[PDB]
Amino acid sequence: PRPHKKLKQLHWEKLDCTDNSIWGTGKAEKFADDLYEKGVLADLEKAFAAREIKSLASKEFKITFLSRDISQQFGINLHMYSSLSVADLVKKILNCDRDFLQTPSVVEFLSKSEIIEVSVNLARNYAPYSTDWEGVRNLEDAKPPEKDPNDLQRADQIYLQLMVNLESYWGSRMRALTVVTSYEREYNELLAKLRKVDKAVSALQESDNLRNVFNVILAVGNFMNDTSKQAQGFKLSTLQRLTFIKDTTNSMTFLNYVEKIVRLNYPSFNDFLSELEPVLDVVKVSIEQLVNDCKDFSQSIVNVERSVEIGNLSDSSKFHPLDKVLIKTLPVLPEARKKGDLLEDEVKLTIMEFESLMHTYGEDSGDKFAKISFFKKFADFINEYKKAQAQNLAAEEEERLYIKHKKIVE
Amino acid sequence: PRPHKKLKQLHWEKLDCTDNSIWGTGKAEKFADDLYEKGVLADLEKAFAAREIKSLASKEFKITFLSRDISQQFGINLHMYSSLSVADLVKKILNCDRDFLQTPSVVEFLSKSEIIEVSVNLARNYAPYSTDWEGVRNLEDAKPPEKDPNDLQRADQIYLQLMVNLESYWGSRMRALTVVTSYEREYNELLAKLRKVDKAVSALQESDNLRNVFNVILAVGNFMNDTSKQAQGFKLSTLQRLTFIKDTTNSMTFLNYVEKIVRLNYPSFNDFLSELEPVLDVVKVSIEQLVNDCKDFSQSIVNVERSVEIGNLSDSSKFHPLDKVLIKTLPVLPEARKKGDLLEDEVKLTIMEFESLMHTYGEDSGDKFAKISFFKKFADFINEYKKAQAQNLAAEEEERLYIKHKKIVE
Repeated sequence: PRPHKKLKQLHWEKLDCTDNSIWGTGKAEKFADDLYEKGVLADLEKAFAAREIKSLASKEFKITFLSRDISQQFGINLHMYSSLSVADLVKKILNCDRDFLQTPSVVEFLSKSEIIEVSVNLARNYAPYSTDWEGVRNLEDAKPPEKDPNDLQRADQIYLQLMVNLESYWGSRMRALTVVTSYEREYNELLAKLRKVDKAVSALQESDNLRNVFNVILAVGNFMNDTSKQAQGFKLSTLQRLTFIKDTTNSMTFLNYVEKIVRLNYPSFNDFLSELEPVLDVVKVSIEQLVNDCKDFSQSIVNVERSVEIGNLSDSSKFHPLDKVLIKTLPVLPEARKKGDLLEDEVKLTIMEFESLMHTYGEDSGDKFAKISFFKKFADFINEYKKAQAQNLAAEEEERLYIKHKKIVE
Repeated sequence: PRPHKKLKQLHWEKLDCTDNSIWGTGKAEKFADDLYEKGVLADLEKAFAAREIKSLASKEFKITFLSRDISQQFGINLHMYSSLSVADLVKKILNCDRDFLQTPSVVEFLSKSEIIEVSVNLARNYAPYSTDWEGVRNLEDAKPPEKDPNDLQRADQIYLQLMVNLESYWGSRMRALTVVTSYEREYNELLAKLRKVDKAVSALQESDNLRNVFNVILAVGNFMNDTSKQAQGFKLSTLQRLTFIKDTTNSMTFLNYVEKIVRLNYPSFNDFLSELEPVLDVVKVSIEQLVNDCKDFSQSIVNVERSVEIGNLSDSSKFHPLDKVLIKTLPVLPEARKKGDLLEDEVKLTIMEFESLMHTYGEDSGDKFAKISFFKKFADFINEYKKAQAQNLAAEEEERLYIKHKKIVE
């Protein structure tokens, strides 16, 4: 069954070929005809029909449906292109021009959720100005204007031409492009932020000075404890609590002693304060986070790949005739995935080392708590010492300028 | 080497028996003696010694080191026990008394991070009033008061007696207890919130009415489209866009037609609005979240188990003589893990069904986007109809009270 004249064409996404669904039955016909015979259908032959002449006649208006909020961001985030025309601008993006890709401010923007997310409402309004492109290989071929976007502001015109007509894959277009111009950095940033953990590990690992100080502390300890607490060693918890027991004058704490009881007798040890340098350089790094930042770095690539292979980028016809996303991603992905793995190891490696070091000091390793605070406990203690020592360097040159002065007076 | 008198005992966590660490060497001795011969050690024999008489003499003061903020929460969150004495209160918790466990307000509180987390500082201050318990089986045996907590406020006294002396395992004591009195609920809440997804699934699954309406829509569609868009079916995206094409009077949209073109000819279909009831009852449920809420429900148990087996609850001596955490958990855990699995399946099952239904309607299933919005798209459309129909029920009784009235006037 067919009408007789030009009717309003319906813009929809069909299932290319009848799949394993609710389709196939054929009731699509047992109905089509059934509605034509009963005439009802015929009604629709009317009530729905094409339009004609109306030309331009620049209303003198200009509209916008966007939050005044949004409308603002497009003029801001996209100012360096104020000089270009909407038409000549979408061209700048669709083609993925050098200056565009090298500008994060933009990519980040063209990708913000709140900018792509399109309300049922918002869509409805534009519909009359939209376009399909799905099944369109050239710009001159897409004819259906439906109305005219020039009757919209630069803002809306953009928003439409992009997050609207290409809603079919925008998010996923950008979600890739973001990576296509990033992994490199993301990698480096990540990797370096990773080197800085091994270093901090190595130090603790190979630096007997510390180990020594520890025994000295152990030694003293055993002594200072009654006939029973004959300890073979202590857990790290203890380092913080060395500044807990003060003398009798409440002037210097047990730690102060140690530091001196060390610099006075085996001053060859205090080289450790300069050896655990990195352990302080990276006590800031959330181990956990760093792990995940990577888990996600890799994951992020897996995704763009999937979308390229069987997702929203898997089908080319759907793209805007002038879109060049694939031609800018297909080549990169391997370079990326490559880094993806490279990094993946650096982790699984670094981590084990860390986990090992933990065991060495008796600290747990399966427990989350510990994993975080570990590095800290050392860094802390190191600062606890440093400070505690600068205090021992005063008392020396104090009962020095009083006993080198209680004599030149008697 | 040993001193000669009573020295200040050092509170530390030793490594029970020399392990695979930096301990064993024996330098703990090559130092101990070495410092005694050089006399230096001897010095420490002094500068550090016991105390004597000072008795009570209730200063008339009373101190607090806690943020005024914190101090507030203890009086609040713990008001129902205002009537009890600090001593008789810690007893109420350590023993895990019925009325205590059945009171979330409390458990939640005694477990807040910001309440357990103890600053280097905060610890130092209390140290003089603390206690060890590690290696203590009776309350009368723990003698070392070190000072006197009665010189502290109810607040601090609590905080000390608990998050302080039992810092060695508190968090992990509570982290369990929280579960010991929860999984039950957590389960039920979770499960029910899960039943509500299957129901919403089943409906979409077995309800031909919808399927029909869909074809009707397909039928009309094919017709309304030129000699080429011979579609076998459409993707869900389309449901929202049916309210996109309006007639010529811009009064009723393509959807309005459909609804009527349906209630007029096969009004046996509109039973679907009452059939996809649950699809609306649960369009609120974040599928993703719900999945994880469970992933975490199970995980939460794995944890308490680990901690019971080889963690901070693995060793009993470390607990306060009157603590009864294990005696209240060991028995429950299986009941829990049991639920853990039970639930675990309900999920892996429910999910597959959902994933299946998605495929049926041609919607993706690996993609995250879809998983979320799916249910919605249907629920939406259902509301799009409902509304759109109530509008068709006006135009009927409108061109009815005008043509049943344009006659009784001529």
